[PDB]
Amino acid sequence: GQTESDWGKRCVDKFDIIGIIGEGTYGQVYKAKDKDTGELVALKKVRLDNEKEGFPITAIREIKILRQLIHRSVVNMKEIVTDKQDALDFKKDKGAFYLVFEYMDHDLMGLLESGLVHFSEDHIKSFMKQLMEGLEYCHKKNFLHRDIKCSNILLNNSGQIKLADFGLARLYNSEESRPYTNKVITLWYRPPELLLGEERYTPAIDVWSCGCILGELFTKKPIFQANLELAQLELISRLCGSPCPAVWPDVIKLPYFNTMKPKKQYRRRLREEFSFIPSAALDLLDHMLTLDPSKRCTAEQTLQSDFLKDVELSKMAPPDLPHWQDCHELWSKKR
Amino acid sequence: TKPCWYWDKKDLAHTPSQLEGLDPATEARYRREGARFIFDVGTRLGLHYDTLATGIIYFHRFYMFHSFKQFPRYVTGACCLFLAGKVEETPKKCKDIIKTARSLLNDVQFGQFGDDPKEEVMVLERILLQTIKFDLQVEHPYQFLLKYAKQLKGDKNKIQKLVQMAWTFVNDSLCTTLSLQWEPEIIAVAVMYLAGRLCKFEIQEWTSKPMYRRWWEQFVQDVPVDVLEDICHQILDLYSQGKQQMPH
Amino acid sequence: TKPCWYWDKKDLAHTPSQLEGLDPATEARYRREGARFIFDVGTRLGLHYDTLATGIIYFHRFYMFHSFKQFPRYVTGACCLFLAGKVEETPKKCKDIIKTARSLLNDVQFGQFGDDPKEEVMVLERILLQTIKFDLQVEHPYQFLLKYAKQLKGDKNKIQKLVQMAWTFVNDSLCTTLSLQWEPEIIAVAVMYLAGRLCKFEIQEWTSKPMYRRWWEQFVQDVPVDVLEDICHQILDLYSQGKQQMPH
Amino acid sequence: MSYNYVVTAQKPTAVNGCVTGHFTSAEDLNLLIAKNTRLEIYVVTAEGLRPVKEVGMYGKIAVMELFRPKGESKDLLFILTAKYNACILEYKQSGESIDIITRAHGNVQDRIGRPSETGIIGIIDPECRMIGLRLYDGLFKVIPLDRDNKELKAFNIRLEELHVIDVKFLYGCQAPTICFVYQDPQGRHVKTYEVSLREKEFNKGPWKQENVEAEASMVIAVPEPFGGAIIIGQESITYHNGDKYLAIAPPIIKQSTIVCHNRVDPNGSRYLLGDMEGRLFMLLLEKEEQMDGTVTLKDLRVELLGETSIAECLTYLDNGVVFVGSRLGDSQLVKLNVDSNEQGSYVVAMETFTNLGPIVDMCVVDLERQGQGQLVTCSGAFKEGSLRIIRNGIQKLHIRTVPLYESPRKICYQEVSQCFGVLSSRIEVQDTSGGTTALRPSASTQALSSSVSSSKLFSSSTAPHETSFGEEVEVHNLLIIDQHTFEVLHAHQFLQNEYALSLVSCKLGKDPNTYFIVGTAMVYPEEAEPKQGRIVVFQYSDGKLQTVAEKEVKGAVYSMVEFNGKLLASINSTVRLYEWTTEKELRTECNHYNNIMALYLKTKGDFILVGDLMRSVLLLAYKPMEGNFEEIARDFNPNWMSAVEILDDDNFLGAENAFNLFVCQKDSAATTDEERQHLQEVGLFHLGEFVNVFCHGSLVMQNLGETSTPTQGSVLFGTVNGMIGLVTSLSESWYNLLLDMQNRLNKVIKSVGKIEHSFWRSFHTERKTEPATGFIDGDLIESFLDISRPKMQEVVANLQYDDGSGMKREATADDLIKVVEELTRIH
Ligand SMILES: Cn1cc(-n2cnc3c(NCc4nc5cc(Cl)c(Cl)cc5[nH]4)nc(N4CCOCC4)nc32)cn1
Repeated sequence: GQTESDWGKRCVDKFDIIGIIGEGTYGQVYKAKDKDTGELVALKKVRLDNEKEGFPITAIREIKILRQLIHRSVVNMKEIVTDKQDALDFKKDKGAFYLVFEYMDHDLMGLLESGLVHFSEDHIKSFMKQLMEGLEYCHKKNFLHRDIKCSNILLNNSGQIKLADFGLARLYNSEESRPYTNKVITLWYRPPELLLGEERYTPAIDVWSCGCILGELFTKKPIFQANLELAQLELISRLCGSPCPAVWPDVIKLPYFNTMKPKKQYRRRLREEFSFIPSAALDLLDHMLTLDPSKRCTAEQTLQSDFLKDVELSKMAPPDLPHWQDCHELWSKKR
Repeated sequence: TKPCWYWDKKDLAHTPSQLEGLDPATEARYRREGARFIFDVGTRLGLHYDTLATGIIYFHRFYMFHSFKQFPRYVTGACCLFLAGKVEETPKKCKDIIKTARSLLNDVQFGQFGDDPKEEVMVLERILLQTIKFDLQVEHPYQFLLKYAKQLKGDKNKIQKLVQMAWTFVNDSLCTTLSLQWEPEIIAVAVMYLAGRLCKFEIQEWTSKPMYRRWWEQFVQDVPVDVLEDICHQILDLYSQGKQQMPH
Repeated sequence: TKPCWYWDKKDLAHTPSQLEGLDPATEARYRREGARFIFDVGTRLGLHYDTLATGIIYFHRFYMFHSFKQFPRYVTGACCLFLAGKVEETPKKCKDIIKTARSLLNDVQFGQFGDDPKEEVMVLERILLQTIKFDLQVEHPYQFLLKYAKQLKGDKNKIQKLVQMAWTFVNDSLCTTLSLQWEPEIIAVAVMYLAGRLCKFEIQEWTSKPMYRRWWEQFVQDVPVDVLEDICHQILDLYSQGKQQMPH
Repeated sequence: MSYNYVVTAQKPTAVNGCVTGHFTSAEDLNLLIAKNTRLEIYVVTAEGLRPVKEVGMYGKIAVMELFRPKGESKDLLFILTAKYNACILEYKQSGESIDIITRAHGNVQDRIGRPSETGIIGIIDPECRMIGLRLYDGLFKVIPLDRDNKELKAFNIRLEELHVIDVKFLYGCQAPTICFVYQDPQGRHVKTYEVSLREKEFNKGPWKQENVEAEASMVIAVPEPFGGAIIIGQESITYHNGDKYLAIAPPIIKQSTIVCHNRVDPNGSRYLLGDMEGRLFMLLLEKEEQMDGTVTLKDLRVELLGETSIAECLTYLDNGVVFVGSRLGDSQLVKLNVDSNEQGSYVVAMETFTNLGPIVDMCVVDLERQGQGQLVTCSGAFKEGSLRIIRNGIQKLHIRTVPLYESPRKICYQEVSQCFGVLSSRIEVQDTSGGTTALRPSASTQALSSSVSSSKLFSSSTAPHETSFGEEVEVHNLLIIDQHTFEVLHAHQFLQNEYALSLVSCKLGKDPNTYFIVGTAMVYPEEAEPKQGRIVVFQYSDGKLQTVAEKEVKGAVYSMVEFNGKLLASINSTVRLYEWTTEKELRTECNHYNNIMALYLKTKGDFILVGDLMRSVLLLAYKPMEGNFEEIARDFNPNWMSAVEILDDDNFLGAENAFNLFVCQKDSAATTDEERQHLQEVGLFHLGEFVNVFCHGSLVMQNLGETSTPTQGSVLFGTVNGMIGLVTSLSESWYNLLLDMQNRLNKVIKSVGKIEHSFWRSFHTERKTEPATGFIDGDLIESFLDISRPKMQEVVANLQYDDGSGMKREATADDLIKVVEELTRIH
């Protein structure tokens, strides 16, 4: 059954490269169309030119982990292609490989930063249900995406959401295993345990990142916006409370607990400052943004929440994008 | 979806090595040489047992598509172990594997690496990834041998003697084409089946169905006794051929 | 096959005259002014009553497709009466109608006819025929008022007082858009309905079904009292605006 | 890096708000007109308005209300900016020295909050007890009017009703009471709450909630005599106060949406109203005094007064005069007579204030073929639509207005015919004849010659949509207008439901005839993205317009531009290059598809700048060897583009919907193909205006004599608020000099409300806030010639002037006066 299963034997000549669409985990992301089928695909470079250890191990992680994961809410690697190996001597071939993904219509980053899309409560339900179903699927397989960002959240015009990169993804083990990179998530979405120096962290790091995304869909603005780790920890304390042994018994274990102390010992004001959020969603946000990762809810528990338990995946409900009347805004409808 | 990595015993007479003039005994010898080479080298480097088998399975699959005469066996085996290290998250530097190879290979055998041993290995990685179709995830009968033994209840010392002896049979089965003939779950049952006969154990008694004379069925479904006897016959062929005796 | 010549009351707010800035009170006045203009001029010419209403029906339908600002009212009304004469076989020369119009119109109103009064009217005949889609045959509530009264039997003086009073209401309804809202059969029943309430006559007693209190149904089918009350309300609004009292 | 310089050539002309009170003195009656960044203070006289002071603020004026707290001699002014800068101001004049005092100042932005749909609302208690702010959904911010609250500290009261339409402080209540119309899934309703400064929470409202009109728009706080509130909608006017409920629904107000209101009588008996069609109404409140000595509301009445300009805000002055503040057309002073004139109108116009309004498109043309450029703009909308011819005078601007009475869209100049091409749209209503009837005569209807497209391209294939009576329809036309007389020589009416979107005038291929080319789109009630469109080529020759050729496309032709004899057109996400064959028909050569909505296009040589609805800007190069497009570089920072422009071969200028200008440039470093394709945003600047059209050129006299000018290049732009500005590039030497002066001028110049200049010009979206870079606020640099002489020397202290290559001489005040006066000559 070679066909479709045989990878690495196809050349990049079958794809015409349109251009760059954005920057991914390891390389820049490209757009292309297959000559035979006419399908738009997303490509990723391998760049095996560095003869230090040959094929990159971070790429080997993404090939092994993504080929095991199959879900409606995860971008699946379609195939892997290489450059033309024209010499008969496989020793002269220094060509790179390309990862072929499925192309989606838009990404949450481009949609929100431009300000065109608006999310109703039912749209957020469709977004979070697919997002947590995929995250629970990967968490059940003991994997950590470690880079939850709006740029790695892709959406098609039907209303289906999919996760993208997984280049920084590693395996999780209850046994300490390997100490990991303390900073791994974008500072605006970085968990409080990661700021304080936790090197062996739990899968709750992605739950915290998605929690910052849930509130960002209701406010149309990122929750915590800071340029430094101390300033980021301060903004988290102004909302969720300062990390203290009272609400976080193992906070003492973190190295930077005495080093990175907040300005004050703030009280939790999450429900107060998010009073405009429905109670069903506010209850979900409070659990996802819990300081202690052992007290923070899991991906499965979010699907058993009053906000997402009864959401049906048959109703895709795509986010409504304004159309035609947007061509000229601030007209007709004034006051 | 995923490629098929299993052939039949009769198909081994048509490997690219066989079709280039190599006799069946030589290819089987070249496979045991490459398997033990990957086994001994990774053992010297202190590698995990899953990393050793993953490279050995890459090695076995590679010479299903290519001939031993066109690709040096020890150069290929080093590349499989090097890739298996990055796959199973137990990496070693390419220079460390070459250094271990020179320790275990004589002047004649090490000549396969040419003037630049590192480059001959790094180059072969492209062809290895293409040949294995980038299907890097490989499972081994070890995890299934352990998954099935935990469900056994009885004499702890008798069960432990069963496991280690079967584990020895799994290490010996890597030198064979059994990795290509049958799935790893069936191999783990067959080594339990072989160690049970040698140790004179009634494995059915330790199961949740103490009467189920087909004790293997509660672990792996749809497995005839013909397959178990066939696998046991292949493993014991190594013991009678070589100088090692059956564990017993 | 045949065109539809009936709209709803709610549609009158979107006539071409209304959409050009004319307020509802002015267009209704322009219709009453034009209707009596067709009425008074043709009466001076000794025309049959069907000819007068035929031009008035052309007049009402014409300004459902055109605006009063773009077409002068009295020039259009003169053209309607001129065409209505040839339709109902009571023809008049265009010069004779212009002569009668100038006598009853002041210098300002007759100024709408321009330097050549005859040509400004004769030209409009092409646009009038196209606007009315060449639907020349027009029916009027007069023939139904008489056809229904002939089937009434009883006090000759009471029935004749009903006819003349209803006949007076038919002449007044030409000043309104009722001609466009409802068929002439409903108008002839409505004026019988109005004259019956004012004279306090129970018309059902004069019918072949003396206990059928909804006497009109044997004349015109599918007519609710809501329509009759709507027509009666509009007819009496003409009298209440001018403060004049019911003929009685 | 890139370095640029932006100056205001024409200040904002659109009136966003006006209030009446007693701000300058307790005796004077003041009319405070609010433009986008300018505040004009006038004094009402018997003959008209007398100006007294105009100040500029470092912020977009959002809320502007006059109030007089207990213990003040005259009214004070409260202003809240778009960037949430709040302040309370007082007028102080000691003879001829007029200064504006900042009594209180602060920023009332909350860390977390969803910006409301109906915008920022600001209300003040009738007793001047507090300032009410509606900044976010479900939050009511209260600024207590305390004497010591100089920082304008505030607390937020949670609001259950998230989507609020309008809110006012009610009159005649013992405790502070708010009345607001909110919209929930159960329709729109009116509700009341009592604000408690002591408890910092809402208490029970006076009167209960009522179900109101589905299109309830505005809330009117009826004063003490009547009490309660009035709710204005689309079809009905309703009065709510306690148990009393009155509702009038005149048929006149249903025809057009009512948008503004103002109180005439302080007792509240009469009110002014205005609709989108410019009509002016009078809302009469009939009072019936009862046998108990109390004056309940008998009935409500509306009377038509006349026609004014389409007003954003109305204010009644005195003696029957009303200031008509318009954003889409000219502002007015109107006289209200008790007797109607011969036309039935009670309104007579006194003065006309020129308002450039919405500048949809504009072109610089040397009419009197001299080096001094003139700017012809498409200005206004609906009946207020017009063309404006602006020229630099010999210092003010001379503006000629050519009223069109219909909405202009795009303009193009054709020197071969000594005329302009103007795309326009007018509103007609479905009449009883089945067709449509225009509301007013306009340029397309009063044209000398006229024509209608007889094309059968879309034929019957599209399903025939149902039309009901009373539905507005837009009719798009191409006007051929003389360049000297501005007479509508011809008007070509496009197909039904066909919108004119793009217009170019150029020669194509080997054809010597100069053509007008229009890109259109078929607009249907399903809207979404048009799936049909046409590209039409016209030739105006010897007074007659001839349809030369038509090309059917499968989308909307948002923009076209000619380069290399070929027509570059953007159709939805596609960017196409057409070739003009010898058969006078269009032929497709190559296409580009990697866009969302290719809106704005600019060319220079073979390069093409693509402005997408989002995606920011992309650089495309037509490769003549291969004959296909190829992406060169793209700006990957997402932006909602409003207008793009090419500065040079490596710098590009764009405008965002968040009133921000930015400049990206090729990095040209590290020799990486990925770094090269990354257009790096090197300039950021919050302009404060919504740019619609960028245009190369200058209205100043330009002599071919070559001299080192501090500015290089000239790009003009028009905005929605009528403001016209100029962008130009600088050398690295000049950038550091002018940037160093800005920091020196900020420490010297006192800003209205004590707003930091760096915060005002900082790049600002709802999601990101970045400091300004690569841009010199020229309006701040040109303010150096207006500060007193002691402040000039304060700026030049330790400042070294570099005119002398030899020695870096210490700068004199005159050395900087020479520099700034040179920058004032570029516009
Ligand atoms: C690792 N991995 C990636 C994918 N993947 C599949 N589909 C897309 C996709 N499609 C929407 C889309 N957004 C666009 C924005 C622009 Cl400006 C342009 Cl020109 C074209 C665009 N297309 N976008 C992106 N990224 C977004 C931004 O930065 C990094 C990657 N990743 C994608 C699959 N696996």
